[PDB]
Amino acid sequence: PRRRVAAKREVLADPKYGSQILAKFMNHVMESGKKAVAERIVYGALDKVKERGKADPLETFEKALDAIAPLVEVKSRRVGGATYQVPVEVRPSRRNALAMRWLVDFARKRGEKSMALRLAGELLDAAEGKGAAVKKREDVHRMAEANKAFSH
Amino acid sequence: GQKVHPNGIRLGIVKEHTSVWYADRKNYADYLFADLKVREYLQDKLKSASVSRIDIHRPAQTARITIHTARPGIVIGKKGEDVEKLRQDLTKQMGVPVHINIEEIRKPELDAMLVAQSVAQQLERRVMFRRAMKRAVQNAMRIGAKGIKIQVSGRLGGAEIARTEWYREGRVPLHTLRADIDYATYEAHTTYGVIGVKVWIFKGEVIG
Amino acid sequence: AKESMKNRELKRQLTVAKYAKKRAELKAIIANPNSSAEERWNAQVALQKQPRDASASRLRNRCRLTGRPHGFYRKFGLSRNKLREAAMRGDVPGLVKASW
RNA sequence: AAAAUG
RNA sequence: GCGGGGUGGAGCAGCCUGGUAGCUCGUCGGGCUCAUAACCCGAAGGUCGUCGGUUCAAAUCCGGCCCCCGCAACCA
RNA sequence: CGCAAGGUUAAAACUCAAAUGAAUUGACGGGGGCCCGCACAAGCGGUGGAGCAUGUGGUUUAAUUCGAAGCAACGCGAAGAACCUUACCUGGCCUUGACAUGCUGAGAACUUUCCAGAGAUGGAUUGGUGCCUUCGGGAACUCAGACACAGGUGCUGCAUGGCUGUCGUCAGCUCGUGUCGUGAGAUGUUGGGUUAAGUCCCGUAACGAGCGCAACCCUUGUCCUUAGUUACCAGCACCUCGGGUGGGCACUCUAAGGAGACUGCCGGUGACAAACCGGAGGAAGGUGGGGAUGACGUCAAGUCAUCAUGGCCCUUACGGCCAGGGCUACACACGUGCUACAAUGGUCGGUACAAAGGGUUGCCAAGCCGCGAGGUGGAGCUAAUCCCAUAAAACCGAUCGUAGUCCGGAUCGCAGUCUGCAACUCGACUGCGUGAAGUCGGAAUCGCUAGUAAUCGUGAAUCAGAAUGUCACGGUGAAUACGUU
Ligand SMILES: [Mg+2]
Ligand SMILES: [Mg+2]
Ligand SMILES: [Mg+2]
Ligand SMILES: [Mg+2]
Ligand SMILES: [Mg+2]
Ligand SMILES: [Mg+2]
Ligand SMILES: [Mg+2]
Ligand SMILES: [Mg+2]
Ligand SMILES: [Mg+2]
Ligand SMILES: [Mg+2]
Ligand SMILES: [Mg+2]
Ligand SMILES: [Mg+2]
Ligand SMILES: [Mg+2]
Ligand SMILES: [Mg+2]
Ligand SMILES: [Mg+2]
Ligand SMILES: [Mg+2]
Ligand SMILES: [Mg+2]
Ligand SMILES: [Mg+2]
Ligand SMILES: [Mg+2]
Ligand SMILES: [Mg+2]
Ligand SMILES: [Mg+2]
Ligand SMILES: [Mg+2]
Repeated sequence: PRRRVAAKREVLADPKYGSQILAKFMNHVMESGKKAVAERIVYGALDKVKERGKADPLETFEKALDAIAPLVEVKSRRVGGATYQVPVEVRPSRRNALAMRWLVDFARKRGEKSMALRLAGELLDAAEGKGAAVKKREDVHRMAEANKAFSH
Repeated sequence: GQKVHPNGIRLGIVKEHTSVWYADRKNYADYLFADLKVREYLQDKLKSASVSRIDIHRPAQTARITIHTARPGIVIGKKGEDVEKLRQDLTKQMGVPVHINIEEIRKPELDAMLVAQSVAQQLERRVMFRRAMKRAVQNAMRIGAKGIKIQVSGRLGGAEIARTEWYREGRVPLHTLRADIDYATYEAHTTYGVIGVKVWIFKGEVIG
Repeated sequence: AKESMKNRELKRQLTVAKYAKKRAELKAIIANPNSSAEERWNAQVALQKQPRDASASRLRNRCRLTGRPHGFYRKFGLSRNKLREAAMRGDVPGLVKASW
């Protein structure tokens, strides 16, 4: 917006865990206002993570997002006759949004019985990085060096 | 663009309805039909008299009509041989009995309907429209009338192309709801068609 | 809204209203479970005796000033494009513009 | 960076 | 008689080295535009000249035939 | 004259009513500079692919009746085409006529229970001869004749009124007096800031004003006063444990009147101005949220078919009445929608919470009979009192295990319910069975910034019946905005 007066609302309504990132992930996985459905699906996924993963699931969650967040992002700018791309450092707030969106959209595309164990599967895969979300993250990362020439 | 009717937008705020009563699911349509028929009939018959406001009230199974006219002499002739025939005819139309009260209005040139009718009947007699506009505006502004606008549209004169003219003087704020803007429209039938006349009159502010 | 057409719907109004009782009795006897097939059939014949121009389905209500077949409001008696004209003048009691 | 005509 | 070939309506790939027929222009329909032209996107339309043989299997390998050429040549 | 290219001097016929210079207002520019808007960008969900609904173009037909045509036509006039609606076709039937006034004659309307006719219509048909009387007569109603007429949804929206769309809810558009210029014109209305705003401040040959902007109106969010039935139940008691009962004016609520929000207070910036950026308090803070409100004008924009109206046109018809048919046709194309392609799902069991509204030519309960749409029944209600009326998504447990399937429902066969004189053309639902395309959709294209998108259900108008359409109400409830190339 040209005016830049649009402030942001603050949401923090963690039911039991009392965290922050969890609720934003809730909103990301919430579809068509099905908040309770998102509750039960993500909590079943986290239960599977907790039974599979020895440690608590929240630090595993944040470590998984640590391996999906892209450090730099490429963005096309047209020089006026040619279609270029420019690498830029990602906004610190934007990193979490990209992390959450990528993780959800990649957990959606597994194809197994439900997306609770899909979310668990990519949560453990992203915990060190053998998933597909990390594949897209590293591809986008390497595009920056592929286009480091312009940068400025 | 188009403008909302200034009388309708001010209904309840500063203007008053011309038919005040109550009815239910059955008699409501009949009452509206009777009111419209009586109003058109009264206007058509007492066209010669300068009749402006026909107020209708309905107490229990009765009807009361009040007439705002600048000329009460014609209706009230030689001690009541006119209004009684009218009472009888209206009772022929209105099933319930009627009641008539002729109300005389001072300053006819401050009433939008009368000004519109006079301008229209002048244009019917092949008079130049600009002279009529100026005379009406000046007559209105001699007394009170913190603003007045008059608009006339059609084939002015005898030209075979229509146009609109209007003259204003004073202030006529149509976007202020406090202001009681009296408004009227009328049609003048000539040999070359129809001429539309619109009158806006601004009286003053209503405070508190 | 030809005046002949208004006349021929008003005459339909009279024709519908002028029986007003044989329809009710015949249809009630027909719908009565215990009336025998003979009183079914004679009632059918009786219903088919009278002119078709007697039912309420044939009766299309119209504006009382213009007779426009479309755009009707049965709370009032006026059409779409006369109700507004009468309302802006304040003739219709207790009618204003709504915002809420 | 493209863009002729009514 | 030398050399080359034959496939959508027209013109080229696919042969070679065996199993997969695509591309261009056209026709049709739709996009873009205030509208037209240009431009973009879909769809139909080719069992591959024919016969036989090889080959597990052929548009593809070999021959018979037919046609097309470049043909020298022929040219009332 | 010149080597050549060519140079220099220099006409006329014919043809047009102009060609031209400078300046002014607007418009425009692949000129420039500031600013704004879901305009991009950042996101979410779609259309274009499939099936069906609905409108339009084209073709056919006896007719597929008219109108609307970029944005600003295409779920549009139409808030309801089986007959009617209806304006079209076929056929039948009338001529001062279905309707108004003016002349003459006969008489009541009404009720006549029949016949022929698809029906308009034509012919019998018991009954009454009326009301009031200057008792002479007269009004009203039905029919017959005669003219002046009546009639038209017939053409002209490029002759009109009225009404409406659009630029655009963008911030502009003008006038008086004064001054400048020979004049068209210009200043006011430019400039520095600031604002959502031609809003405000300061300057300033301008000084003032009008229509716009803002405000007054409606609604939503806090509290107070009055109010307590049909609405409410904190306390007391009874209770058959239902505010059910006695009872109360506590509360919620309902509806009238008021208070409150005004950059008001504090800090900083600011030309010590307008204003901006913070803070406290406060339910609400910077026009709090939404609505109504649409300037001067533009598009010879739309409407003669809602209405009215200047002309023109037909009068045995382009005017009327009646039966059927069509507007729902069908090699195709386009717009707007509904349902899906599934596992954040489909089935089974019981389960909790809405708002709004309509109902005495009406709603239609209880009970009983039907798997079922429904039928008998008759209660209560002119309604905060009775009915419509059981919300749904949501939550818990069980099952299906990703398969064109316990998905998806088109299509079709058989048998039914209901309104309607009548469901073939051509209605809505119900029962059994059959079970398609569809594996998330190319070029291209759309909507949306907070109770918003998305998703779930409910109600009203039109209406005998007919809604995936229109209008309206609540449940759950996000992501994103660094920025103006
Ligand atoms: Mg007419
Ligand atoms: Mg009907
Ligand atoms: Mg050309
Ligand atoms: Mg094309
Ligand atoms: Mg410019
Ligand atoms: Mg975008
Ligand atoms: Mg489609
Ligand atoms: Mg299509
Ligand atoms: Mg049409
Ligand atoms: Mg629409
Ligand atoms: Mg026009
Ligand atoms: Mg007009
Ligand atoms: Mg001078
Ligand atoms: Mg100026
Ligand atoms: Mg200006
Ligand atoms: Mg101002
Ligand atoms: Mg305002
Ligand atoms: Mg504050
Ligand atoms: Mg036009
Ligand atoms: Mg018919
Ligand atoms: Mg139609
Ligand atoms: Mg199923």
